Amino acid sequence: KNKDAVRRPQADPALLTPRSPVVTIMGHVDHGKTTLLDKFRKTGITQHIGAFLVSLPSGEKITFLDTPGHAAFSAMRARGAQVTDIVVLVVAADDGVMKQTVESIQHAKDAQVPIILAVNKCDKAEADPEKVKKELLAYDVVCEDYGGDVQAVPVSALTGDNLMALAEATVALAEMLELKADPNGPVEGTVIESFTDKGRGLVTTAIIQRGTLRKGSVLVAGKCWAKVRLMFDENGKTIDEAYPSMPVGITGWRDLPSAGEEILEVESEPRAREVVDWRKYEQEQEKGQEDLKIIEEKRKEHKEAHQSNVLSVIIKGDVDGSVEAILNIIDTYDASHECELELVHFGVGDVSANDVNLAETFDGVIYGFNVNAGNVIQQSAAKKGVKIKLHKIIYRLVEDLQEELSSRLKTSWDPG
Amino acid sequence: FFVLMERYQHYRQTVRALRMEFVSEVQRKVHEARAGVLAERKALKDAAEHR
Amino acid sequence: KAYRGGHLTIRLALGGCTNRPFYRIVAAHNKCPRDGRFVEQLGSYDPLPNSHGEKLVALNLDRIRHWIGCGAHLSKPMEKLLGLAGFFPLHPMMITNAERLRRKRAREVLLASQK
Amino acid sequence: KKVRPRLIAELARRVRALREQLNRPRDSQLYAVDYETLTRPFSGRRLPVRAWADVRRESRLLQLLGRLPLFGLGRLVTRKSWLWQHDEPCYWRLTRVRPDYTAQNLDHGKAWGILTFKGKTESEAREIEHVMYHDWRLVPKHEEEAFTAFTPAPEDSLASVPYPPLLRAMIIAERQKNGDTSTEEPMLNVQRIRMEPWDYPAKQEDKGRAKG
RNA sequence: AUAGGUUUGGUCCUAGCCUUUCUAUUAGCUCUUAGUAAGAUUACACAUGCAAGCAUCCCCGUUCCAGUGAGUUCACCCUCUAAAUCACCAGAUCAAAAGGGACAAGCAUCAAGCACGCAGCAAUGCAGCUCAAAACGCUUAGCCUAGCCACACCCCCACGGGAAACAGCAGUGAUUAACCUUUAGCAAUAAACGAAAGUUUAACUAAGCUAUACUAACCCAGGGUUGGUCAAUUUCGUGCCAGCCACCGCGGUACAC
Ligand SMILES: Nc1nc2c(ncn2[C@@H]2O[C@H](COP(=O)(O)OP(=O)(O)OP(=O)(O)O)[C@@H](O)[C@H]2O)c(=O)[nH]1
Ligand SMILES: [Mg+2]
Ligand SMILES: [Mg+2]
Ligand SMILES: [Mg+2]
Ligand SMILES: [Mg+2]
Ligand SMILES: [Mg+2]
Ligand SMILES: [Mg+2]
Ligand SMILES: [Mg+2]
Ligand SMILES: [Mg+2]
Ligand SMILES: [Mg+2]
Ligand SMILES: [Mg+2]
Repeated sequence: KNKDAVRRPQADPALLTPRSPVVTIMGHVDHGKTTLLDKFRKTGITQHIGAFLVSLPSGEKITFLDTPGHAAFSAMRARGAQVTDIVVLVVAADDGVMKQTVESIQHAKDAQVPIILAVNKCDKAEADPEKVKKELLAYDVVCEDYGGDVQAVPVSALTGDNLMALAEATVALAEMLELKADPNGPVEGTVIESFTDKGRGLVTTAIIQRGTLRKGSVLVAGKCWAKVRLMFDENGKTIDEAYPSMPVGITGWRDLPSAGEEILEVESEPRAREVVDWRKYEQEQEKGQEDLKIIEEKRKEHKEAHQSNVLSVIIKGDVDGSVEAILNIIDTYDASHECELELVHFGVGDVSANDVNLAETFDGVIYGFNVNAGNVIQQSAAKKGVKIKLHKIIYRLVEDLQEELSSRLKTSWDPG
Repeated sequence: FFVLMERYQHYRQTVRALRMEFVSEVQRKVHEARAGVLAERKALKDAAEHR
Repeated sequence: KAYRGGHLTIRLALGGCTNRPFYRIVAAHNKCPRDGRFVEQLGSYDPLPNSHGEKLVALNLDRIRHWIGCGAHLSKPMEKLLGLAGFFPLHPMMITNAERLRRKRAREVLLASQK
Repeated sequence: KKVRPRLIAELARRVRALREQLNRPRDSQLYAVDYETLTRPFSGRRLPVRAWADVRRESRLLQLLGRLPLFGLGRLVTRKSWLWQHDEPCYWRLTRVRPDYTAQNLDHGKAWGILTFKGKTESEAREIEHVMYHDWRLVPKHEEEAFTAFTPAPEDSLASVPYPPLLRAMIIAERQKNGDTSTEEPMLNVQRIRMEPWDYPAKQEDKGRAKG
């Protein structure tokens, strides 16, 4: 019997009510997206997709999703594009249209989200917004300058010039889009990030899309369920409600949902547990079919018959998105012939005795991305010969991983 | 408030009188069981029987 | 557990199950837990009306008197139970609560008559 | 059975005893009041709501006795609460005084006197309680005769009270069982019991003191 | 135990092992309702919120309740006698410190302990005391459950130091096979406070979650097993392979997969 909880059918026109817009600031590394966000909020590498509910001088409220620009966080950029409904791409005319700029453009095309170009660093010399628009013409972003629909705004995030025009354009495009959602009924949303706080347990920063979330609701997402225990803002102050298009951190998660997973409100805890059991059973059936094919191959082989340079790595991250990014970087390994890379265990949270034990068992190395390892863990690692490597930057960690691969050998694997 | 004050005064007086009487009765019972005519008679009878 | 200070008190220890209260009148050290160690069980009290519309109270009057003599205090519910039993005078708060109830019902009746 | 001796326990116990003894706070510190916030700065604990008016508008016993020779020794001192709550003369004789000399104005201390509560004088002198309380007033030398001239009330009080119903029934039944057929009503003597009014001063000698 | 299966070519005896019974924890598969009972694996680390006030000022309480089981013959009996209650005293109740007796498990491949005794007012003198009827020593364990003992982050203690304390309630990270709400009210009982109306209380009460259990219902049953011990197999497929078994054992063209 199918017990899955599915998204409610599209909202009725009468039930629809105006809601705020969701804007993602995409772009390639160090094009001032962070500076623009800081200026808009009135407050050097981005590594987390951050949701902020900003209030404009007009009194409107807009949810900004600041995404990393580094090539590694393609998953983060894709998730931001999918969840958002407007993409305020930021491009530095001095640098010009780049690979990640085109990647963001393609993600916007997939998501079917209106794109607004913001020329950053327009104050600096050699800034050529006209050339930027020309180049975008090839990538199909036809700016209104060259007989198009895309609005291009010259700005200088550092000097805060024309940001008022950018905000006005964003508000106008939002009004044109006419975004609305049902504020009542079971809640629906998407997980923007998930992590483990030593105080608050498993937390998920999500963005509501329908209904209103409140303490005591039962949510289900992926193979996870929760009884909403604490809803908090970016600054942690508790909020009694989370209307559609509101970024909220939700505690009370029994299991840590995967980033980007859909969150749906169900009637009760037993119903949520039934849904989770059904989803786990579905995953089990899929994996069982795969294993059945493999086992049938092996058994045919057996019936007919009857007739080293290896690096084991544990990955520990501060957030599930970070862990996934490191996992993708690892999977981009291609030089298995000269040295093999094996991923013993990946997880979110500070280096734990279990991680140390796995490292000892497999002669592995623990790579902690934005995580700590208490003195007890350090002493145990020294005692057992494990090596812990705590890195705060993705490319620094990747460099260290490459160095270890070469030590095992330089490594032919180029992360790209 | 005044009526309740008076009631409590009288009630506590009566209860203290009762508690005095019960204390006296307890003291008299222990005094008797310890050094009364019956107890001393039993002790003397036991001693004489033993002899 | 060596308790500093304290003093014997004749009080009600709540036994029974949920939604089903029942009390054991126990002369216990005041600092001891409510349902814990007790010097002596001086009676019992079933606050729920039985098949005959009665709240059975049993008071081991002899031992109650002995403990009052030996210097035990009385919790307010126990004092009110004894007052109802007539072993003690009616408690001033029982009397005052009766009068408050009389006045409350009088107000209710007056308003019902007016409306 | 013999346990390893706990030397540090005794050491710390004696050290703490000595520190408490040598650093015991002075009355000037214990009984200091913040009239603006109505808190005792030493402990920082507010005073009960009902006492705010008296604290703001009344003076302490040693506060009055600081403006008298021999600190008012031999004078009669009354209390505002007593004056309000009674009609009979209420006052202490104030035989002895020992002020809090460290006090800036010598308005804290420790007094001894003979109480006259409701016009009944005690047969000895004892310490004054609630000295630190703010409800106090001085009986002027003149008008003292008018204040302290009291006419005793008749002492006709119920000598006996009826027993509680059930106790009376049990007593009568026990008597009849014993054999007596006397019909005299059982009664409960109340003369041995004297109901002191709830505001009669207690023994400041046994009353404890706040620590530091 | 009302016993059963198993040594062997076979019998008898001895003997271990396992089965049958009853609980509890965890796991797989599955599950409708209601009432009640019980509910971290860890003396590892803790975000957050609350958990002690009362009261005409002083005093009193926060030393209680609540918690955990690290440690562990401080619990029980007697002698004496503190503190506390009996409005003051009275002796009565309660119960410390002290003294006497009793007091878990295994290891003797722990057999010697090394001052562990006595007398004297003192000076000092004698050289003694415990032990194969288990001294001394190591390891393990909370116990004798109306409850009791012990601990309160560690240094046995806690002046001092290490350091910044949930073994209070809710909750969390780590850890484990083990995983309850970041509820409501002091209406009831208990405690603190007050002369009292009353105030406070994550004690407690009433709820929340969990087939862990008991009860009751259900007009929607799953789990396990079917060679023997042990209730119960039809046809196929495989063919000493896949696989199954608590013990004996089965599978080489199968009532055991
Ligand atoms: N001159 C100039 N510099 C700017 C302007 N806006 C931003 N910047 C700077 O350009 C850089 C932009 O990089 P960020 O936005 O901080 O980071 P990022 O884009 O995520 O890049 P990575 O985090 O390294 O992937 C920073 O040094 C900004 O301070 C601007 O208008 N003018
Ligand atoms: Mg940036
Ligand atoms: Mg089960
Ligand atoms: Mg233990
Ligand atoms: Mg050996
Ligand atoms: Mg702790
Ligand atoms: Mg300690
Ligand atoms: Mg807790
Ligand atoms: Mg946890
Ligand atoms: Mg369990
Ligand atoms: Mg066959």
